[PDB]
Amino acid sequence: SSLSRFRGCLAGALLGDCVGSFYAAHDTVDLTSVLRHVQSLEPTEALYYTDDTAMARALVQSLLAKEAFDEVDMAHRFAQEYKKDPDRGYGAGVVTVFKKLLNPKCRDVFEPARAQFNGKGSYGNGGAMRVAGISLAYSSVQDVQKFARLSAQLTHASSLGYNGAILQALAVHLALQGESSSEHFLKQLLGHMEDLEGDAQSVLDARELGMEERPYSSRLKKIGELLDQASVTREEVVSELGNGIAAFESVPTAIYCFLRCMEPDPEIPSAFNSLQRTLIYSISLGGDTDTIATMAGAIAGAYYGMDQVPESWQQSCEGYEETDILAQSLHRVFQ
Ligand SMILES: NC(=O)c1ccc[n+]([C@H]2O[C@H](COP(=O)([O-])OP(=O)(O)OC[C@H]3O[C@@H](n4cnc5c(N)ncnc54)[C@H](O)[C@@H]3O)[C@@H](O)[C@H]2O)c1
Ligand SMILES: [Mg+2]
Ligand SMILES: [Mg+2]
Repeated sequence: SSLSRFRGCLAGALLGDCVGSFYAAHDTVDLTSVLRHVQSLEPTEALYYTDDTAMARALVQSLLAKEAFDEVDMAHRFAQEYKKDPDRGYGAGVVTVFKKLLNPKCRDVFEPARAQFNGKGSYGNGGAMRVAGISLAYSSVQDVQKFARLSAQLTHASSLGYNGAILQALAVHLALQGESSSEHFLKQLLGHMEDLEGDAQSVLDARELGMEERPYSSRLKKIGELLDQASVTREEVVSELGNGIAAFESVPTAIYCFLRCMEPDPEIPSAFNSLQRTLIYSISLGGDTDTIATMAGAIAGAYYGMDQVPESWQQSCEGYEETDILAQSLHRVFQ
């Protein structure tokens, strides 16, 4: 059901953040060691969430409070959540946005993000790490892109930053539509990114800024190559897609993890379901594990639904009940 997919999406995102952060802090990022310690996930709420979930919650609470996108409300919810708990693991640059939004003199909630990094904007993955709720609030693809972009621009004004958020939101949107081949899923995403990155003002800006042409489209094409490739190794995935804090080096990677893990992996025991396998695999890539896993888990959770959210894993996660209530509320309000 759509309710099951809404609940699965937000639970999967929470699992990716909580389980990913557990392994990141224990310096356990290779597959054998992840599998060795799955018992630590208790197969009380022992796994803390990070800034990924803190911002995801604030984004969803803003949409529910206004039953619409309100940039002032959402920006203030982000800044107030930072002020309440600044120690969740926020990016070093984005804290400047929050501090500016907390200034009473601030008159334009989008200006701080535009001023980041000498006026070029952040390219980090923070706009995408929190975006899944957009695709629960907005069922139409045009609205998904519109509000993924706007919500990301509150902190991430560069096209790499906000187009990464759009791509992640589109992947969650597509996953909510149910069963698909990997090929069809990837082709749909590629078609949307080609439209967005082929736009005249966009490819001109990529020219004057020295960037490469159609960056996300190129990486989605690389994903299709990897999905057809024999004996793909972690080193090839990381070398070709990245595992970094930049949206460009993490959003495609998360999507690859979802697509690859739609099929069994001989290196991951078959006792794990498809959502679990996706999370385990994503964490084994290392790098920015909490954000790659939160994004892969949001897509996988929307796709597989609550039936694949293991109670023992879910109940180990800080705030899993509030996360589930928010998912059900989004369904009641917007569906
Ligand atoms: N293991 C990790 O990498 C790790 C662990 C905890 C938290 N984080 C945090 O870092 C990631 C990104 O967060 P965010 O995008 O909200 O924070 P952000 O401050 O907007 O960007 C994060 C970092 O990327 C760099 N950066 C981004 N844009 C530019 C630019 N235009 N020029 C030069 N450098 C730039 C810079 O080092 C900045 O601090 C998230 O995963 C967040 O959780 C990362
Ligand atoms: Mg984090
Ligand atoms: Mg992170």
